[PDB]
Amino acid sequence: AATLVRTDNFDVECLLYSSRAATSIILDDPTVTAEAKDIVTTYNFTQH
Amino acid sequence: METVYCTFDHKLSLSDISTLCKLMNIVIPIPAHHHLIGSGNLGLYPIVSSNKDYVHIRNVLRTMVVTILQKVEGNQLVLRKPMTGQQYAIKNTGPFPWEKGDTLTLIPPLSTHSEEKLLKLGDWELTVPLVVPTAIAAEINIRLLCIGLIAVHREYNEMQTIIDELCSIQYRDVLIKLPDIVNDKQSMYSMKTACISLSMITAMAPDIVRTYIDRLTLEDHSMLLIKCQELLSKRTTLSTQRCGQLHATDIKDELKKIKSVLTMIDQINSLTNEKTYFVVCDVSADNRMATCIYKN
Amino acid sequence: ETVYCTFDHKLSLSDISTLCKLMNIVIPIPAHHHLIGSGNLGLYPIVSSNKDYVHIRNVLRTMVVTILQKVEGNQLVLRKPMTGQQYAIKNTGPFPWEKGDTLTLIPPLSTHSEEKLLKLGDWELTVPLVVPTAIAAEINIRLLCIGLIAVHREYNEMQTIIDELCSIQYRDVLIKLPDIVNDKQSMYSMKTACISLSMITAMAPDIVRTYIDRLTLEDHSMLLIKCQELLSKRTTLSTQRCGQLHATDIKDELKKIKSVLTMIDQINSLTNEKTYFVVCDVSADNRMATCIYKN
Amino acid sequence: MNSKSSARAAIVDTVEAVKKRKYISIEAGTLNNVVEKERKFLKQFLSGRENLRIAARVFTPCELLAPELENLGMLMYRFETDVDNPKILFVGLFFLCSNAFNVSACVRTALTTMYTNSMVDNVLSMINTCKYLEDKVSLFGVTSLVSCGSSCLLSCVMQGNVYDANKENIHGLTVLKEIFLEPDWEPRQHSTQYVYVVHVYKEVLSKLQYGIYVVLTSFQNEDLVVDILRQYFEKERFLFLNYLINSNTTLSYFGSVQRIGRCATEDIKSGFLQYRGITLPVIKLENIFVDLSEKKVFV
Amino acid sequence: TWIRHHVGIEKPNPSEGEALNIITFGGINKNPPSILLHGQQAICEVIL
Repeated sequence: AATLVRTDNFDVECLLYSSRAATSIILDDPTVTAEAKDIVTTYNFTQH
Repeated sequence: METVYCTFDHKLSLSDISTLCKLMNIVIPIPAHHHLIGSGNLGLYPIVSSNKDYVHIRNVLRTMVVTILQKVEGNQLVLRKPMTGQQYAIKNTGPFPWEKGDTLTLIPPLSTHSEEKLLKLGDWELTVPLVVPTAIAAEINIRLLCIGLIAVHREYNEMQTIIDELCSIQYRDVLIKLPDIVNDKQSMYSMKTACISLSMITAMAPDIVRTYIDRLTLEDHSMLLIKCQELLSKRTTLSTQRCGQLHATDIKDELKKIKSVLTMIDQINSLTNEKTYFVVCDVSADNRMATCIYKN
Repeated sequence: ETVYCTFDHKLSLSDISTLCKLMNIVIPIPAHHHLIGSGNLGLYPIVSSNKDYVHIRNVLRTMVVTILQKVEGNQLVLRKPMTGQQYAIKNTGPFPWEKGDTLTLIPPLSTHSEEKLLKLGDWELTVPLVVPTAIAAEINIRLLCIGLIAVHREYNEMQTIIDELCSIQYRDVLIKLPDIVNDKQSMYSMKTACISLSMITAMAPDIVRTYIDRLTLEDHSMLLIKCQELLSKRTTLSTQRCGQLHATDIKDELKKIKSVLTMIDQINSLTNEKTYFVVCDVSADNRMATCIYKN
Repeated sequence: MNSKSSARAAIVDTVEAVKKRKYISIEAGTLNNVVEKERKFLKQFLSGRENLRIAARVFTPCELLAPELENLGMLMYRFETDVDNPKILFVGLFFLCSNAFNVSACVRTALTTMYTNSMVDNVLSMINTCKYLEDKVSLFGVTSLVSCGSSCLLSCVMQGNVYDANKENIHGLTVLKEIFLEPDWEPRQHSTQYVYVVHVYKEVLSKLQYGIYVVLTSFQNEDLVVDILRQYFEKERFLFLNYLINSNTTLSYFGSVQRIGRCATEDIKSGFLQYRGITLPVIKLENIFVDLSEKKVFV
Repeated sequence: TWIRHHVGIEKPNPSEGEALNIITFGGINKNPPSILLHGQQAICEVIL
């Protein structure tokens, strides 16, 4: 005999609750850098 | 010197200039290396009238100087000569999905059934060579070498029996074909050195290697082994064994011989392998333009 | 263009001091990308968790080399090199750098215990060895020889011939290659490489013999005669039993040639070794070297 | 406005672009407590984004280079040594062209009489007794800043134009007229030619003799150039195919091609050198952007 | 050969290419099915 096993994946919407002021974010002023390539110049904004 | 202005000799139309505005960021080769060129020197049409031989077009496309289209303004047309190791965006023409990170070579246009809907202007077209991955570039060069090696075998209708099986190839769910390979004497020269290098692999192969097949068949068993046994049994025209030997302390000679074998394989690979012109980093979601940071 | 890597987990002070010891190194990176986690850093996502040997070798050819520049508070700054410019590389590998040498990247020791440079939560940091090109070719040939003679049994001088193959010497720095047969920690398994080489050497003489009759344009420069001599020195006894007695198909010949040209572009990885770096000058006491970047 | 006006605007923008690449504005607040020399140095503040060539300092015994110290602009060869004290030894192009086999007997003897001493004789014996040539000696670059000290310092260019300092009197590669040849359909086709170096072996019945060829071609692609060079060397190639199997010396090829760099067609002129009165015809390329690729071997 | 016959799995390539080492190395070997109606499926197997 045999035990056929199978998994199935479902599209689920799934709500969250959180108590207020539960976690704090210490963050940077966004830093700016520029890469001056020959045909484009790419500005990259980073933020920690 | 980097910038090259092309100004068309024949006049054009608004549909033509609309196609040129769509046609931006395409790699186009020029032979001239001047600052001002005309419509006679732009593209590959000034050479694709001489026999349309695929080997010949690939050779002269290697001799060409590649540029990138920029800023179609009026009748004038800017071409940037790309510098080495820099980043550029390329609009693509080859029928492929263009997975990122790979290398790209630059191949002659495979003439499809539909006429080119790009530019046909007073007995002059814009013959743009295609940009392909290096793997299918090597695959096409293999198919040319194989059709040469079969044109060696002179027959009637067996040539057709080989071509209709061989020529339609599929890579990344795309069907292409390359007919009209009249098998001129220029590819015969490249066939010569392939025959030489296989002859040297034959003569310089050590005792360990052919023995390694048989010992691995006696030891283990696998699918790879199963079809290797199929090939080794299906051909047996020579298969000579230099038998009486003991795997004796001749190991420096063994190293020398395996270095030679690797070097002849490097030679056949240098035949069958084309120069990579681009290295992809970032592809748009359309797979219509993609970026590279390379130049030979 | 720079690259920030953030470490997933906590680091020790020993870890941060290790990074300050290793503030210049090459790192292969899969994605040409700007922010990278520690899970994708290094070569361990590929080595020992994915494909082995030639696949590893091919991948190391196709990855992005990117050097360490500076260590932030928990981050790594990695600058990726442009072709034709100067950079600086610290000397991790054993073999001493000298001026004007061409440099390349080889896969490391298989599974060796140098604290794996860093253990951190079932993750190790694995870098390729920067090594001169002549050494890289010699190591490639020795690994092919070990991978060939590993399969033979009933050999009496196998152990001494393994020691002779694994002991190499180059500018007075010896090393033993980890692949001595019958340990089997990790060999990188070399099987597809040795099988493809031996399919080349075994399929070659029939194909070349077959076309030899039709060789040249009926008026030849050393293409029928010298090449016959090459074929005869290997097979002086040629075509005795014949197996099938010369009843061949054009489609069979097609499939033979098509396989033998398949195997060359598959062994394209062990074909070449590119010069990643040309070192121009070397620091005192051989701690680091300033090179220029190519390819 | 005036045409000469926008031309002056473009020239001034080129000058200020050079100034942006050379100097750096400093946002250190720079209070008054400095000496005026340190003041003006913090006003200028040079950095080395100006030369754009890559050079290397070099120590070599002065016995080996005879012709080279006097004549600037020459290829150099790294010859590594199993001796520990000097691990690398640097070799003149003409010093290795002495026992190149292409060179005729008159030019060779003339070269030898420039190269007659005990150290240079012993190094020729080392190069002769080494099995192959191409990976015990290796290409290094182009000569500038001879010292001619006790143990001579040579600068050497890896990439870029051949100049020491102040971007002035840019030297050129000096390649011997006998050792160069240009296989083309049309020589000096349209414009700038790439200069390549070809090493070619030969077996005259006893040992191996290398040959040093220099080719100038419009073809950039190494596949194209080895395809034209096999056509040039087909006969010798077949001889050496018969040699190499019967040989046991660890080599695996007939030759190798390697790129030296860009040149210009109008900048190729002949001339002659002289060292101790030995008149010697050379082909002096003038302005050279030195570039190297990996050695591509061919069998 | 007869086991491949009866379990009904195709031989990979009549004309061996380096797609074969992509196959045995690990790649998408089966052409994904031309028709599909309900998304993904896979069923593993224990003998009992």
